[PDB]
Amino acid sequence: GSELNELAEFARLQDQLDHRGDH
Amino acid sequence: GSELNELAEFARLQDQLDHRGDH
Amino acid sequence: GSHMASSRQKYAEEELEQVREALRKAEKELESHSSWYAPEALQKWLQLTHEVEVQYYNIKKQNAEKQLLVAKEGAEKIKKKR
Amino acid sequence: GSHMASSRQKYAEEELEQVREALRKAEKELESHSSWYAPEALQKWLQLTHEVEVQYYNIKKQNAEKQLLVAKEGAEKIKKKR
Repeated sequence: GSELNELAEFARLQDQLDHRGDH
Repeated sequence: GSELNELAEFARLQDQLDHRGDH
Repeated sequence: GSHMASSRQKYAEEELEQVREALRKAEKELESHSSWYAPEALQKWLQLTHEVEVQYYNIKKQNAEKQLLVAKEGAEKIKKKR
Repeated sequence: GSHMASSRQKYAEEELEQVREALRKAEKELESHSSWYAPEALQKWLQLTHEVEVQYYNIKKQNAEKQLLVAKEGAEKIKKKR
């Protein structure tokens, strides 16, 4: 997984972990 | 020099090395 | 929760996919077309493409790292789920 | 040679820089907005962003390597310069 890929996954998971919305 | 960076420089140099135009 | 909301920023899909094809098409035809004119145009073209390429890249890198830290803190303070 | 030419594909600069700001703005507001709705929209958004991201990425990777080989051959056959 490339730099963008990995951080996509990491940041997306993290963002939703806080800002999931319908959590 | 990231993947896109390095290949930018490499491919650009190469492309112009062939397709320089006003060579 | 609202599964369908009034997402007005969803335009991004249009923008990104179109620019993917538009700009990559421009790149390829430009590198093909360059043989017709002076390489300064290619230098500028490649400079601009790469400039912006590294820009969006960097922007989201910076944002992503911030997000990682912010959202980590937030998540561990609210509840960190999976 | 022609330094100034009727490059009509030069729109790419408008496209890429606008999408840089537009799409990264969309991304950031989206990841900020996601808390208002269901995370499926974020999933879709991130899927689309990343899909296209890896798409343009891959396209130019493919093209670039082709270009490397093609232009190498060409340059060594015509006259490689610096």
